[PDB]
Amino acid sequence: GAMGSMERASLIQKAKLAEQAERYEDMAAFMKGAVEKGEELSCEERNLLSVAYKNVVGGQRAAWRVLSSIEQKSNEEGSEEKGPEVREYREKVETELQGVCDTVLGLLDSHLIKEAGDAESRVFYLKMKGDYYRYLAEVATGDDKKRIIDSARSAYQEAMDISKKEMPPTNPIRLGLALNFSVFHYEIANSPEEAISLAKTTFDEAMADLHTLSEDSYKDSTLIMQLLRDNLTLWT
Amino acid sequence: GAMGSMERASLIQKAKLAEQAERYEDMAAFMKGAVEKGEELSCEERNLLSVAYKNVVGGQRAAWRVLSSIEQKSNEEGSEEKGPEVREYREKVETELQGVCDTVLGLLDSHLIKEAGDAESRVFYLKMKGDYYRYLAEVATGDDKKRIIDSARSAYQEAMDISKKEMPPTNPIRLGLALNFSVFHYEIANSPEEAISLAKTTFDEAMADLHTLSEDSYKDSTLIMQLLRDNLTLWT
Amino acid sequence: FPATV
Amino acid sequence: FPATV
Ligand SMILES: CC(C)(Oc1ccc(Cl)c(Cl)c1)C(=O)Nc1cccc(-c2csc(C(=N)N)c2)c1
Ligand SMILES: CC(C)(Oc1ccc(Cl)c(Cl)c1)C(=O)Nc1cccc(-c2csc(C(=N)N)c2)c1
Repeated sequence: GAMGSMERASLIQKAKLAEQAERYEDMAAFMKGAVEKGEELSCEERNLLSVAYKNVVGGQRAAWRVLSSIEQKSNEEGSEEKGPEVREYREKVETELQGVCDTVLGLLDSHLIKEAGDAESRVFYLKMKGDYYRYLAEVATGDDKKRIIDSARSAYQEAMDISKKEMPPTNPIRLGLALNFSVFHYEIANSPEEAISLAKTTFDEAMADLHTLSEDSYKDSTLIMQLLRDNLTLWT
Repeated sequence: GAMGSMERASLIQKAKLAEQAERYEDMAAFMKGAVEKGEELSCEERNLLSVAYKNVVGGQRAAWRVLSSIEQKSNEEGSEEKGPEVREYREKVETELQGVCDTVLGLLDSHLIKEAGDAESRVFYLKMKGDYYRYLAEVATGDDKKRIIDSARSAYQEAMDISKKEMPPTNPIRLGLALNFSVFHYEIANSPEEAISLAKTTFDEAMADLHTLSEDSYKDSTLIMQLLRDNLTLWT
Repeated sequence: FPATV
Repeated sequence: FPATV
């Protein structure tokens, strides 16, 4: 690790600076270095890790979709052959995306998840594991596509089971997990009815628990509840 | 060069794909590979090269300014010491920025400028040379700061002399050169009066030549003329 | 695309 | 910042 010589606290400080500078590749590298110090992550640190890699892989996914769209048009009946270049460059971006996903999954497996005992940390990491298998699934086409999908499903399901036992229905981690597992059902598992059921039930159970919350907790929960509603509106 | 095994035409094709995908680091790498094939660049290719590196260095400059601002506040009377990390990370971004500038300047020196005989190519490359010395000047503080500033000035001046002899006053390369040399005067050379004079004279001489242009050339020239006006409004 | 967090 | 191209 090229971050092995830097203090853990310095890596966290520089991750925050990189975020302010919109240098998310640097942010992710700093937070990978922090994880590799071997200590558990605090709540703030877990969110720095997720923000960094979400921004990195989000850009890769956007680029991959642009290139895949160009590639599909290039292979429509009537198009002018233009050689291997579109496929080659889509493959290049795809391989870099898979690399980032494998890096995140590696951090979760070595050893964030196994040391995570509290619901807020364990659900958070298992949600990440589902998310990064989901991004691998978006680009998968080979002998392993079904196994990648099932790895995402399995991680999301373990996270769901813990969240329903250990967190209130308005907990923002529980809500964001349900949001993303619902999108997994719709976009990856070809299960739109499951996606809609999950989003609606999550929204309704959260609504009924809002009365227990402070103003600041209410704002956090209703923000994610609006995303659930947004998707339901998209899908119905 | 890691692009040495790729066809020139394939590098240009992939630069265009990278632009569509907003992958400007890739774009710049592809166009560096194309330059290193040793052939002169067409008009379109010169603009692909400039677009790529302008986007890369533009992001670095934005990040550097954020970090430099944080660093200056950290060194204000009353602030809480927080260690070397802000300076270290500003230095990291600064060194990467200087590296990109040195790469572009190296391409211009080996051997784009010496082979550029037509005004449209030679002015374009000398403008780039002024621009990338200007970006080096923005972060310079050492024994060489004045020499970096004078290298920018010298390149801009040679470009100006050619543009005034060989191009009409509405030529968009001539206009963009004058725009940027005017900003050099204002922001780097502490010469706001020269900046204002240059912008105003360029705008007025262009105005008087618009009657010679087609609709499409008129649109190109008036776009840059509006940027000159924008800066004059900022400065007066 | 749908919303995820 | 001022405009450059
Ligand atoms: C608004 C949003 C997107 O809501 C969710 C909801 C559920 C999940 Cl599971 C997730 Cl991941 C995010 C979010 O970011 N909430 C959040 C919650 C707790 C801490 C932090 C945070 C501490 S530091 C930091 C940073 N960026 N420097 C961000 C941020
Ligand atoms: C609008 C803007 C910014 O005007 C200027 C004006 C002066 C200068 Cl000196 C410069 Cl550098 C730019 C510009 O880009 N004009 C321009 C002119 C000629 C060709 C191209 C171009 C061919 S391909 C391509 C791409 N992006 N795939 C862009 C673009």
